[PDB]
Amino acid sequence: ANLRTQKRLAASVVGVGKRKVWLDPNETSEIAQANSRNAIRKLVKNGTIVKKAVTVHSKSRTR
Amino acid sequence: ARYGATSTNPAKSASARGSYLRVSFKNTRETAQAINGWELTKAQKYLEQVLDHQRAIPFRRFNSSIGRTAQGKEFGVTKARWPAKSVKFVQGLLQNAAANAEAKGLDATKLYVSHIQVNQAPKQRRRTYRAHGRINKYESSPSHIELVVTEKEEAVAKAAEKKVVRLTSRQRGRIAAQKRIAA
Amino acid sequence: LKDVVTREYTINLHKRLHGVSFKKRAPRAVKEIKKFAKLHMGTDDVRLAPELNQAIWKRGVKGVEYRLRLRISRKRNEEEDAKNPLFSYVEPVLVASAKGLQTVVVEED
RNA sequence: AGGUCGGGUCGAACGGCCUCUAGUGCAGAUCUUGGUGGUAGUAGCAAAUAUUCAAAUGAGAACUUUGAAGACUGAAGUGGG
Ligand SMILES: [Mg+2]
Ligand SMILES: [Mg+2]
Ligand SMILES: [Mg+2]
Ligand SMILES: [Mg+2]
Ligand SMILES: [Mg+2]
Ligand SMILES: [Mg+2]
Ligand SMILES: [Mg+2]
Ligand SMILES: [Mg+2]
Ligand SMILES: [Mg+2]
Ligand SMILES: [Mg+2]
Ligand SMILES: [Mg+2]
Ligand SMILES: [Mg+2]
Repeated sequence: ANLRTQKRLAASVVGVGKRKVWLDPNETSEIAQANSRNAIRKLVKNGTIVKKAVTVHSKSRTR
Repeated sequence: ARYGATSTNPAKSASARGSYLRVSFKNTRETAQAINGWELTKAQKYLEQVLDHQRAIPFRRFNSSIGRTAQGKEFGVTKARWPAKSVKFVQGLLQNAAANAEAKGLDATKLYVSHIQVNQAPKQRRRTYRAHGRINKYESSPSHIELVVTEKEEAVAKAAEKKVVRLTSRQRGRIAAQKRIAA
Repeated sequence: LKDVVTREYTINLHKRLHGVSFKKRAPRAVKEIKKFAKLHMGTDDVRLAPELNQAIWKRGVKGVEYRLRLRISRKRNEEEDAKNPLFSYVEPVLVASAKGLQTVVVEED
């Protein structure tokens, strides 16, 4: 499928960039059915679409 | 309809064609001439080997400044290539002609490609942008391909003309004298 | 026909990537692993695990390891009959060091 | 100079002779318009560090999507307006 619009909606809904969204490759059919921001919010709530963690920039060496 | 110049039995023949195929005419001509006159299954197997780079299509006419290769040794040539797109189109047409032949009710094992010809389709043109603000052409040379596969028949005929003879009186006398002088 | 066998080998990638351009070392390592599996198992359909891809690309392009322990399992092919009835699958073998080990056939249980 | 017949193709008008008339005969003019070649499957498609693996879709995937990995722009950014 083509989940570009799903990733864009998920980024705009969660509030992070597209680099931090995780669309699981097993629920591709349900993500493809998800065509609205409400359905994207449901997928985020039940954990199909996950917000990845921040890549750390540790300040220990400079401290 | 109205194929090229063929000399075969249409009752023992099947045909296929493809017009306005966006494939290079110079490569399809060599791909056709490589299999012209071949048995059908042998030609198909050879085309799959060409696609898998085990054998090559010899380039006879449109071959200037192409590279040399060892796989031309089969054909006594030094210049050969692997025109994959032309092989795809040609083997698709071969499959269509085999389907037409088995629909006609032909033997399907005596089938050899008797006729196959390629000629130039109308060009499909684009533009090229060259230095100092010039425009040139960037055109594809597509192909009309057609082929006729026929059943391999037996010996053609015998019993040539009567060959009427005209002999002078002197020649007749010589023949009669020899027939008298011998037994 | 027979020979669904699975083994563990050690590929010396150093002598295979000697002289290769730095930005092609890891893709050439992938291609040489495919060629190695074709040499040993005779199979042209070689599938590498993404874990093996990570083990190759763990140190960038030009940081490919010298020796790599591989598990190659020649499997019976499936899926809408293809060209070949056999396909090879290459897993990485987690180990401390890939040095000193010889190839061993592993039992399937 | 040209004319005539036969064969093939084609489908709707055309010729001989006596005269009249002219926008009346092409190989050229770096001629005009249009078309087509050899060159030639040739020159080439090489700036901007870099891509790889699996799965899905599909007739078909180096290039599409997802995931993973590796990278880059490096806030006088390849970002946001
Ligand atoms: Mg030359
Ligand atoms: Mg050259
Ligand atoms: Mg240009
Ligand atoms: Mg300009
Ligand atoms: Mg060197
Ligand atoms: Mg009419
Ligand atoms: Mg005039
Ligand atoms: Mg002229
Ligand atoms: Mg003149
Ligand atoms: Mg001129
Ligand atoms: Mg070239
Ligand atoms: Mg250049």
